[PDB]
Order: sequence, then C-alpha cells, then structure tokens
Amino acid sequence: KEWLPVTKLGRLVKDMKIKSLEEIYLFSLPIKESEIIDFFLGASLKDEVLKIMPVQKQTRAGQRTRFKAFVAIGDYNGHVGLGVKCSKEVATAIRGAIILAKLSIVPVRRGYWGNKIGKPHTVPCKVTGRCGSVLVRLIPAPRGTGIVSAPVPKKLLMMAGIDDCYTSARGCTATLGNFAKATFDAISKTYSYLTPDLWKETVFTKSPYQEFTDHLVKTHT
Amino acid sequence: PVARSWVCRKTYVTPRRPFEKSRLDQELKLIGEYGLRNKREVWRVKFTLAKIRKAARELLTLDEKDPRRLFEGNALLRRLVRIGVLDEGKMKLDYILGLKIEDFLERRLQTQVFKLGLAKSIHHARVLIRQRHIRVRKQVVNIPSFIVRLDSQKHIDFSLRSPYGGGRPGRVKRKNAKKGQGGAG
Amino acid sequence: HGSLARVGKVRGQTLKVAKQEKKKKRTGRAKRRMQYNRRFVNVVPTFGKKKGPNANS
Amino acid sequence: GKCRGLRTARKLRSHRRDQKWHDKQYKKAHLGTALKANPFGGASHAKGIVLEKVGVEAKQPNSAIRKCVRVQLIKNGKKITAFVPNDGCLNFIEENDEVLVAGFGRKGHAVGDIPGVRFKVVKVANVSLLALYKGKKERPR
Amino acid sequence: RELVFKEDGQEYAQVIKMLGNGRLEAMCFDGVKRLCHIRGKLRKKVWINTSDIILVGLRDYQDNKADVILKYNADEARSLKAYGELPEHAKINETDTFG
RNA sequence: CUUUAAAUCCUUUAACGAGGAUCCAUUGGAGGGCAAGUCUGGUGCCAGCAGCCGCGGUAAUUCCAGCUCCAAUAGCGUAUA
Repeated sequence: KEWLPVTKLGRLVKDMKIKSLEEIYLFSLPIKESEIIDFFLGASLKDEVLKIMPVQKQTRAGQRTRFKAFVAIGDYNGHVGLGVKCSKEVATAIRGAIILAKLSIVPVRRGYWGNKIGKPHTVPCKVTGRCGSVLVRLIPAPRGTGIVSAPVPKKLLMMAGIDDCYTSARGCTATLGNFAKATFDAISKTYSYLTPDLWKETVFTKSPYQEFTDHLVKTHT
Repeated sequence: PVARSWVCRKTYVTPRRPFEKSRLDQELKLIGEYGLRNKREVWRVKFTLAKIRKAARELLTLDEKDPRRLFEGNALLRRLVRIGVLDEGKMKLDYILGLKIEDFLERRLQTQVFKLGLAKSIHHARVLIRQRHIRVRKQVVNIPSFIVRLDSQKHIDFSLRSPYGGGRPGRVKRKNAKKGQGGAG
Repeated sequence: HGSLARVGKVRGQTLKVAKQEKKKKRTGRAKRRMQYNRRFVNVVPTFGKKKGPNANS
Repeated sequence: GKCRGLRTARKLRSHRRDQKWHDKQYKKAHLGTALKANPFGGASHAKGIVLEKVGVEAKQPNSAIRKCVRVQLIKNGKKITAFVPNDGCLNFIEENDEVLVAGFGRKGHAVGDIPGVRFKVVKVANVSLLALYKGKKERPR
Repeated sequence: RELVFKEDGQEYAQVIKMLGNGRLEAMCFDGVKRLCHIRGKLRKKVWINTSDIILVGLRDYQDNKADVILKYNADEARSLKAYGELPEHAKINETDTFG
C-alpha cells in the first residue's frame, strides 16, 4: 500500500498532471511501471487465468519443472492486455502474469456494421493478426449477434468490450498461448490501420514534458 | 394418392456446444425466472428470434427505395408492434436487431397473469392456466405459451366457469360440505 | 481362486445390498425450480474457487 | 487454384475429379471391392448362429483375455468373430443359437486392446443382452 | 514358500517347448495338449525353463488354449512326487538350478 | 348430448375420481475432452471398463454394488449411409 515512482512518467502520473492514459498512448511512451494502469483503471479491470501449463527442462539428476501461466486482463469498455510469466511455483507465476499483462495493455477502437446509429459495437474493418502458424481474423458483425469463435478469443473480446464479431482461425489452434497472442495481436493493430474517417492532419500537441519540465526540475535532481 | 397434409417443420434448434458453463447458467436463469418447463421452449424462442433477425438482416442488405424492402419492412414492424415487443418511437428496421429474448418472453400469457396480479407466483400462474381459470375476450385459455397482443392486454380476467371468478365450486368444496353434513348428522 | 476361465467372479461375489426406500424426486417443471433456487437464490458470496455440488472432502 | 483462365473449366473439373478419385474415404465409398470384401454387405446389423465360444488375449500394455464368440453370418456364410460385450454374458449365449450382431463403432476396424475383432453381439435368441443384464426380462428355454 | 494345492478347474503341467510371444505348449497328466498362455504377473519376475512342473488352469467352455498359474521348485516337486498325486510313469529327469 | 352412411375420437356435460396426492419418470454419466464425489464396501493386470488418451500389480477419483450429484426429459442410448 505504498508507491515510490522511480521513473519520470510515474512522478507525472502521481502528481495529478497527466489527465488520462489516452495521451500516453498517443505519444506512445513505454509504460515501464505496472501501477500506472492501476491508478488510471480502477476496480473495473477484471482478470482471469487462461491456462497454467508445465514446461520441463531435464537435468542430470531428474528433470526440473516450471509452470507458466497465461493471464489476460482488461477493461470491458476498451483496453485489453495479455501476459505470460514462467516461474518456479504457480502463485507467483500468476502474480508475474498479472504484472506483465498490466504492463502490456493497448486500447482498441470499435466501429459499425453498415449504419452508424448509437454507440459502436463491432470492429471497424477486417483486421488480422499472426504469430506462430496461427492466423486469426476479426470481421464486423451486425448489432445484437454476439461473438462466434473458440471460447478463449470469445472471452478475450468480451474483456476487450466488443459485443459483435465474426472469426475464422487457421493453424495449430490447440496451442492456447499462440492463439491468445494471435488474437491479441489482431485486436491490437486496429490503431495501426488507416481509414478515411481520420484522413485529416492531426494537430501536433506538445508532450507533457514540454509543459511540466518546470515541475520535473523542481521534483528531481 | 391419399389427400393429406404432409407439411411440418421443427420449431426449435439445438446448440452445437452441449456442455458450457455460461450457456447452461443463462438458460437456467431464464427458466427459473420465468417459470418454464424445459430448455426446448427457450430454444424455440431463440429459433424464432433468429428467424426474425435473419429476415430483418436480409431486408437491410437490400437497397433503399425499393417496394419489396418497404413492404416487408413495414409488415414486420406492424407485426412486432401488434405483438407489443416494440413501440411506435422505435419504428425502424435497424432497431429490430437490437431486440432480446427478454422482450419476446415478457409477452407470454403466464408472465402477464403473474404481472397483472391474478396469481402470486409465475409457477402458480402456469398451474392456474393449466386448470382452466383464465379467459380473455370471452374464451378460456388452457395453455401458458399464448402470445397476447397489445389490444388484448386489458381483457384479462377470471372465467365465468372457474370458482375463483364466480361459478360452481370445485371438488374439494362440495366434498368438505358433504363431510360437514355427515359430521353434523 | 478356483479357476481363471470362470466369468462374472466380481459380479458373483459382490455383496448384494438392496436399495433403501427414499422419497420420490420432483420431475417435469419443479426440478428446474429447485435447481434454479439451489444454484442462484440461496448462495453466499465466496472467494477463491467454487466447490462442486458433490465435493464431500 | 492454379490454372486461372476465363475459358478453363473442363481442365479444372477433370483435375478435381482425378484428385478427388485419388483419395481414401472417397475411394473406399465409391468402389465395389470394399463392399464385396465387407462381411455385412453394407448393413448396420446382421444375424447369425453360434459356432463355438473362444478366447483371445489383449495387446501388450493391457493384460487380460477378452472372450469373443465365433458366429457365421446368414446372408452369405462368412465366418467372423464377434466380441461378447459385457461382463458375465458368456453364460447367457449358447452354442448353436441365433444372435444379432452389429459393429463396435469404428466403421469396421478393431477398437483398443482387442485384436482383429470389430463386431459385438446385441441380442441373443431374440432377447436383448441388456434385459438379461439388468434383471428386467428372462430368456426362454 | 507355501504348499499350494489345486482346485476344480486347474491341473499340473510339464513344459515341452519353451516358446516365444508369451506362449508355450505343455502336456497335462493324460497327454492332452493345451496351449499355455502365461499369466501377466509371471512375465519378467520369474523365468520358466524347459521340462519343469508348473500349475496350469483349464477352460470351462472350450479345449484349445490354457493359462499358466504358478511354478514350483525342484525339492517341492520331488516332495509332491513322493506323495503320489501322479502315476508312476512321469520322470522329472533331474531338473534344478546350477551353481 | 354431439360427430358420422353407421360409429370411434375431439369439444360440451352429468354422478364419482388424490397429501408418502403409490394416480410413485425413465435413458445415459460422474479422470480429461465435457456438465457432475480424490464418498463407502468387494476383486486384485483376474473379472471387467474405455469411441481416444488410458484405468485394473491386496490403499482403483474409471471394474462390481449403496448414497449423493450432472445432462436431456416422455424421452434417451447404440450400429451403420
């Protein structure tokens, strides 16, 4: 129940200067501190475990076993994350998966199918991610349909917050880590796709360092 | 060459995943909330809702300002207004797909009998319909899956042959009266 | 031991215990009512992991 | 697709026909030699009467003997070996008695540790083995 | 260790060919040949040589293939010979372990 | 009473017709896939289970029985195209 911010970003977040996490995503700062997201996203950041599988490295005297835990965390109105940690026991492997998933979290965008009435509910276009041999598609769906997929990307898109999707996977789907990372990579690059809805040139607002350099030279060495 | 019908169809569908936690929890919640018998009823409500959603999607994928689109769209909207799952404010084709199994389940006769105050519980409403006590527009109804229209809501009352709304008393009343006559001599 | 080609030794040596009389089970619509009640109505909030409906440990 | 031309459909159809022919399931299901070598003759069930009761052991990992029965079929006289399904049912079946024999559930192949055999007995003397098991009906004699 | 006796459905046997695939053929006391298939508990721990007295069960539905139960040492074999449960025709021909 | 060529059945309607409302709901399953006991007794690689991995070696969460529980429900399991 304490915090010493070792980085400049942590001090800026703690000193009530940076408003949301959206501008941190906008300038693409590397978030090397876990509890920045804890400070921004509160109790709505619900987590659950995907699979705890064992990996074994054999030695001369028997074989040594380690457990790696795939854990996805995310908020149901946008941001979703995913983290893999391999350690000795299971509980601190779960905690390492929590901290590494809270480190690696990205925002998503939501669009419309056909008609633009109300809140966005589905993915804006056909987006596709790939890791390993696993190829995952995310195709927009009409309103009130629901996610149709395997249960693991289904729960990943529900914790992402999208209500409607169409999916089509290919490859060794049974490897849950590769499938989860492929779905996370597919949903992460929605801000890497250029659309005519935002063809206008973005005004270059300054970095928070450019306005809070006085505060940081007061509070740091 | 006998002259028969030979026309029938299945009104329900079975999901491809038989054993999932969230699905079984959701259908159990629906059944226990609205007092239904088995999962075939909610499966058939899912089937007819999927048919209506498919028809609305097929009309939406056809181009605007065409007579078939307007005819079947206004026919579907007038029908769903007549059921009562929509109001005149949301009289639009794209608003059809934002429906739910809940809106189709509130229009059951059992739900209306429990909601108006004829019965005390939804299961008591079901067994009250099963013993022929509830009539509407001078016709008794013995079935719980009756869809009442919007104009038929205010005609719900007890029957003229049921003892609850005035009529001949039942089997236990006359038997207890005869038992009282035997005890009194 | 006796022999090895004999069949149904376990069935022919099972201690035959007769069934005991129990109250009849509700069926049709009331079983769904009791399952809904016992699974969603009188439950207490619980942390950790949820035990099963037959975890007699 | 490889040969993509606007006036190329016969070549695609003939190549698809040849590559569909050069298969396993389609080649089995569209040739008469498999059904000629099929003892049941492409049917779900078949009748037969009992020659004798024999015994065969299991494979290498599992150590037990499985007590099948030798029944020849009535349609064409093929002598096959059918596995008596459940425990203690070898007393109920007798030599020279009619049985109803069906497959075991792998489209005509051996299942697990039993060797070579692929059929099971369902009914003997026109009464089911389940009724003789659960104490619901008694066989005639 | 202990002096096990036979029962209705089992008899003794003498090995003729020590054969592979977990099977062999041994005579009964009257000379009828039953194809002996060894028991699963006697596959690696104990070893069965040629021309030794063993214990082999029988079948109550056919006579084509039998199963081995147990094996006896040489001293208990000649002790069982001295009682007279077998006729005066069978000779053990001095089988035992070497040194 | 009605129907019908004459009936039967449906509907209407008498008199009777329930408290363990005995007027008593089965079919499969309980290691994973796949929802649900490391419960209690018997056999001990035997008998057997298991579509697939596999379970049985005198402490069987899988065999055989009692209780509890899970699935669909007047329906459920199995073999074949």
